[PDB]
Amino acid sequence: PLMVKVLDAVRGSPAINVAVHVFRKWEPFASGKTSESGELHGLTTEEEFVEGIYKVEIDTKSYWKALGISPFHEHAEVVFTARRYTIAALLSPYSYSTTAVVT
Amino acid sequence: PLMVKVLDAVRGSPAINVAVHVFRKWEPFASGKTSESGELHGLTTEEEFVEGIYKVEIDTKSYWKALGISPFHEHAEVVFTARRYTIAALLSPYSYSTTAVVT
Amino acid sequence: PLMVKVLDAVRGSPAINVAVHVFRKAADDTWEPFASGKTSESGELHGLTTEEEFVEGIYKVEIDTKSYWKALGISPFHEHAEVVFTANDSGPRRYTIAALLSPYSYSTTAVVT
Amino acid sequence: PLMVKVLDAVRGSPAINVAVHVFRKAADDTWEPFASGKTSESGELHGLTTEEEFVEGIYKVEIDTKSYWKALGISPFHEHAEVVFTANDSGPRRYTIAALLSPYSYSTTAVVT
Ligand SMILES: Cc1[nH]nc(N)c1-c1ccccc1
Ligand SMILES: Cc1[nH]nc(N)c1-c1ccccc1
Ligand SMILES: [Ca+2]
Ligand SMILES: [Ca+2]
Ligand SMILES: [Ca+2]
Ligand SMILES: [Ca+2]
Repeated sequence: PLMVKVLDAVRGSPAINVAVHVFRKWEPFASGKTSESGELHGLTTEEEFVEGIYKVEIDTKSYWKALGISPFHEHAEVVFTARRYTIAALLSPYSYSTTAVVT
Repeated sequence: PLMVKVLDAVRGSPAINVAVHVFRKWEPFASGKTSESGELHGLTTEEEFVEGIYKVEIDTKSYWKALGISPFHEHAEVVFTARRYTIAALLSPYSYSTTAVVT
Repeated sequence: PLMVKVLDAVRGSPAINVAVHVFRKAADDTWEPFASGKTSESGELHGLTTEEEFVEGIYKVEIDTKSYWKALGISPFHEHAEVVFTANDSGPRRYTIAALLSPYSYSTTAVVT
Repeated sequence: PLMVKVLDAVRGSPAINVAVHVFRKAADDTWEPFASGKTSESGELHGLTTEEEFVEGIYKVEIDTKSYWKALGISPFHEHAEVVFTANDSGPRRYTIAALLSPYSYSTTAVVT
């Protein structure tokens, strides 16, 4: 029911091995690291993911430090009210954009 | 070797049935319409897609008119020098962002 | 030293009368309220803070995009847009945080001078 | 009536000395050169045109992002960033085209007042 996809706008690549944490209003409850394709599947389950207010926190700063690229943000976080949901993020050192795809 | 993916930032959805045209420096040579997932596969072939300068033109204005949403841009176009390439676009009525994923 | 600018990608306009809340991380690792304000008719919020107040630290700027969209009559996806960043670590700088809003997306960038 | 603002998402800065070319679609459906300039130290390009010159029509603003990135020593993906839009169709308006640049991406929005 919830997937994250992270892309790198500097290198033109998926953002790989990025830490992602999910919280519900903040109680952490799901987290993982992006795969080779920049995607993080299997965070949660249909049973667990109830309506409510969620935060997806992506650890952009350690991703940029692993690349030797100087970052601005501590993270990127995405807070929304809750179908399948994809939270997509496109990362640059001093900016990020995020959209939700709800199908 | 070349795929396009289009997302809608107003509705939170893939952008479906959007016309996409590809040109090589401008000679048109590949075009199609996005699927239900907002993706357009099979534009070209490994043999056809040589190094050079390309333009991907996405017909955003007819997509926004089909939705009853007033657009700004005539289109979105993406011009680059040429692996597999994904051109991703995220659409709003008065803005668009585009990135390339090169794997 | 800190300004915030907010634009609407649906209407092609400045995002007016948007609430912006700033917090600073405190020593016990909670967020301390630091400054707030609302965007003007140009979508800009100036006068949040002063050179004297704005010390080094980790800040959170939270833009209330939910109430902006509901005041337009639209049901948005996100509760707010934000940036969390470390400020002034090599001395004072001037930071502009710009945010571009749509119902299901936003982007934000920082300009540091 | 037309301004362009360009920001760098890598450096967190204005994109200075960026070339911007404006074209207008002519009656035979070719692009006619309309105006050009370079961004200032604030990343802004003012004085492109005048109310009198800027009539209704379909414009293309082409931002030379390739030479910006190569002058920084970086090999970018896109040749340029752009917008193509119909201007002044219900009378004069003021248009700001803003663009945010990274080596493999860009976004652009329009603010119309
Ligand atoms: C192109 C763009 N800008 N901002 C974004 N989140 C995206 C995007 C990210 C992943 C997939 C498709 C689009
Ligand atoms: C925050 C953002 N995302 N995409 C953009 N073009 C912007 C923007 C760029 C220049 C000036 C102001 C905002
Ligand atoms: Ca769990
Ligand atoms: Ca063909
Ligand atoms: Ca310090
Ligand atoms: Ca007219």
